[PDB]
Amino acid sequence: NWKLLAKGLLIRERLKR
Amino acid sequence: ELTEEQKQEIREAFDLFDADGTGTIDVKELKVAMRALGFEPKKEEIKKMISEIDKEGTGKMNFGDFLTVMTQKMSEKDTKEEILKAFKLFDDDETGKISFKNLKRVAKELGENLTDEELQEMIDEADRDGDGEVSEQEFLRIMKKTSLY
Ligand SMILES: [Ca+2]
Ligand SMILES: [Ca+2]
Repeated sequence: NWKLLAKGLLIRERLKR
Repeated sequence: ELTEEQKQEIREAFDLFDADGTGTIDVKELKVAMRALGFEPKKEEIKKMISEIDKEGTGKMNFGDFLTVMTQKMSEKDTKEEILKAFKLFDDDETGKISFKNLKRVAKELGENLTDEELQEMIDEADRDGDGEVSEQEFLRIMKKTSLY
């Protein structure tokens, strides 16, 4: 849902940098 | 997660409004108190909070009650910022709204496999003002009402 996708993007970004 | 230099700041802020050390401040200095603290509250939010805070219409609040409200508001501000940070990751073309295009690109990058029909269902469900895309307020509203943050 919105929250999984948002959480996904947030993790993906706190990890990359 | 509260801290010490931040607990001590809240105390400072509180004392600005209690120069005579009666141990309370007037519920009316809330907005100014929140601003000194870095917040940018709006009328409705102040109306709402003075009403949560002064449930027994004394017009006054003590330090524990002030500390609460400010800890709570610091947590909400952190949440908002994080929601806003994710807003920007969906709206990567920066049109300031999240489109169907943005959302589909996000699902794919994250390895989902929704149909346009499900993708559209997620827009409609988020799109309250009916302009066919999702504003920040809509996105904030949509997080506000899901599983957990
Ligand atoms: Ca966009
Ligand atoms: Ca909308």
